[PDB]
Amino acid sequence: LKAGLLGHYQQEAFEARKRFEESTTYPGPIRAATPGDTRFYSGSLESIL
Amino acid sequence: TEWKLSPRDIVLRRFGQHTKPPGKAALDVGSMRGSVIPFGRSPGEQLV
Amino acid sequence: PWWNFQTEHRQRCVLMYGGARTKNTHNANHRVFIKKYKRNAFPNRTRHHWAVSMTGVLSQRPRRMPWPYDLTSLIFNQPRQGSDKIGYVVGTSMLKTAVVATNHMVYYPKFNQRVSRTKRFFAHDEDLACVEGDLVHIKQCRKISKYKHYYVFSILEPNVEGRERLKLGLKAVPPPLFGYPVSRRIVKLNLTSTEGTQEKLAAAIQEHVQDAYRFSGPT
Amino acid sequence: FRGADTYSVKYCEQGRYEYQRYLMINRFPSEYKKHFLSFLSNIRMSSGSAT
Amino acid sequence: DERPRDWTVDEITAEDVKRSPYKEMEMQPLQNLAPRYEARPKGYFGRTYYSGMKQS
Amino acid sequence: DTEQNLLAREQHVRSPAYRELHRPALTNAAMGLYGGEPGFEKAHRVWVDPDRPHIKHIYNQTALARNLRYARYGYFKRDMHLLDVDKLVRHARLLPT
Amino acid sequence: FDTTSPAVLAVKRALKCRVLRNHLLTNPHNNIIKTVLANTERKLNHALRRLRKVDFKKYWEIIRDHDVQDILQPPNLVTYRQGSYWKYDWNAGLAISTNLADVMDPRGLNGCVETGRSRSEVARDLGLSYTRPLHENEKKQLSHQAVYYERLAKFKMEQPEAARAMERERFVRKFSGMFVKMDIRSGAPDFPSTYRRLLGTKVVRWASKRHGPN
Repeated sequence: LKAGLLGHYQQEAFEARKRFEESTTYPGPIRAATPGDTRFYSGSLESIL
Repeated sequence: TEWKLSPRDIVLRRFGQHTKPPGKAALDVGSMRGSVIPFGRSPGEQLV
Repeated sequence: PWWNFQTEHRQRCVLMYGGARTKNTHNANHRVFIKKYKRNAFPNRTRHHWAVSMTGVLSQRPRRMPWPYDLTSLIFNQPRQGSDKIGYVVGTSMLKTAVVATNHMVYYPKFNQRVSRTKRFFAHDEDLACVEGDLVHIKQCRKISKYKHYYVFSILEPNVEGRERLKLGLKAVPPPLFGYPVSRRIVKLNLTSTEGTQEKLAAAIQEHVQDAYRFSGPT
Repeated sequence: FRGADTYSVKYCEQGRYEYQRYLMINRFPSEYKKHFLSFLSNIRMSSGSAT
Repeated sequence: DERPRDWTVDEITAEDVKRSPYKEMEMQPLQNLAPRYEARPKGYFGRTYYSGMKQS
Repeated sequence: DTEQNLLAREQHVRSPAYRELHRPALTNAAMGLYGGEPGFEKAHRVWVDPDRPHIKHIYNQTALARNLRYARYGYFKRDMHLLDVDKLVRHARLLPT
Repeated sequence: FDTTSPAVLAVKRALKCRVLRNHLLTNPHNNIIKTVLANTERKLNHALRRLRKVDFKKYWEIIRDHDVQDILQPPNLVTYRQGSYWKYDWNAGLAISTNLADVMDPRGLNGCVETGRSRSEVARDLGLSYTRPLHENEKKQLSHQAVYYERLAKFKMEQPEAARAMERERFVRKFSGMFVKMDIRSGAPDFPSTYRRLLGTKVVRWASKRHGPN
């Protein structure tokens, strides 16, 4: 992709994010669910052992 | 009111829709046969 | 004195092989091309070889090289080259496999310019959420299939119009009317009645017979 | 050729390990797990006649 | 006894455990493994360290 | 009334002249060698039906196999006795009044 | 006093294209109107393609109301195959235009950097469902997986004298094979691509060395 349009996009990445935190109202802290396991480890294939 | 436009006649260019090509705006690498130096090969040339 | 990198490479070659390089490798040899086939009868359909073709991947002219300075190196801090990529979803005809077109930069030092080439990858999405038109961020992983070693790490921008067209029961992207042809011969569309197809077949087979008559040459 | 060539005074007045910049070497989390398990196994080696 | 003595939800069981998991210690010395050092140098092999081929 | 017009089309499709006329392109192993022989270095002329095509993407935008210019009205003026005017109104370019 | 909104500019370009097409219908020999229509359709495509990104509701209303659903389609497959049709959204500055909080739930659209989970696994651990509306063939692909398993299990239970012979001849074909030893050649993912110098003079099984994007 065109890299020269990156930094202005960063301004949009600022100007949306600051728009987000002032738009919505956070009701409360949602409890943290436990993370599962990913099947996309790097490297070669492991064994079933 | 109505839009009777059909995109098939736009894409397939019915009624002979002609777009004028740009003037030598190809900009490919295979046709270039010269080494590009900053300020060119001869930067300041005076016609006397 | 500050020695260059070629001194270090020569030191590596000396410590590996015992010596740097045997001399007299140029020899100014006259490489002559001797043709055998007829004038326009080379045994190939696309590329007809009639001169000395150079052999080499990275040591040919005009010289290319990978250009590591692009959008991906500016955004992602990568453990190795090609680990994280950002591209667009172009095909979802396969199950759990999104076709992602990504771009990279190749540098020409003779013309001093970088060009954007395109590589297509097969990525993996388990829940089938990638729609054609999504700006996605894919990452390297293990071998999943014969051509799947990437997976969709994040959907940076979803195609809203594609999802709304899929809600309407239509295709996500309307299919293109142009594409790849089937031959170099001009594919003429035949529009005839149900009774006038035999004479059209006779004209087509006669045209094929004349194309076979072109083997005879003169007279 | 370069029979009398001197270098800067900064090269012989510097302290040790002051040229190393802070580099954030990121890697895969599976590689994080592999290297952490390898270092934890190398630390927990029993002291015999080989360790 | 088809159920192992240390059966949790994550299904990681030892075959030679021979002890309740509440009795065994948390961390102990590993006598089955072997300490191994790096034997393959990446870029530096010899006389003068110019760059060391750190990008590799 | 429409079942006869459907069944005549379905019998015209399964006719041997229609299946011989709309054959796919011959492969390089069907034509012959790797090339050099005139007339057998390419495939033969491929004819497609615009309503029931046996290829995807009838038209293309390549440099040499470019065929959008050959789909306009005038190339079908060669055979107007055998022509079907329904497909001519539906599938042609630069049609007059 | 507003005339330059994208929803206004798009319908202005579309009305202009309708006027030029209606002029070319009654008079097809006007060669200037051909070029003006070919330029106005490209400008209409640009206006509608920016309207799709900056205000999707008005764009969808314009698409639904005037019976033009496929007015934004890629012309060529070969250019669409390389993502050049979707590169228009990046090159025009429209990639971050859609608000994610008003359309989807953005919690299951981002993968976990810490655990390395995918985009789907984070939504799986949150109990969220991100799945596009499937077609009939995509539901047939996911519904017919159990039917063949019940068929093969019913064949194994119901005809043992044939299933035993089939499994025996399959094991004889598997065991007596030449390349059954696990090696680097047998462990390669793409054998005609990695070992391509054998496909001409030694191996006649694969007639080509390229089958995928690699």
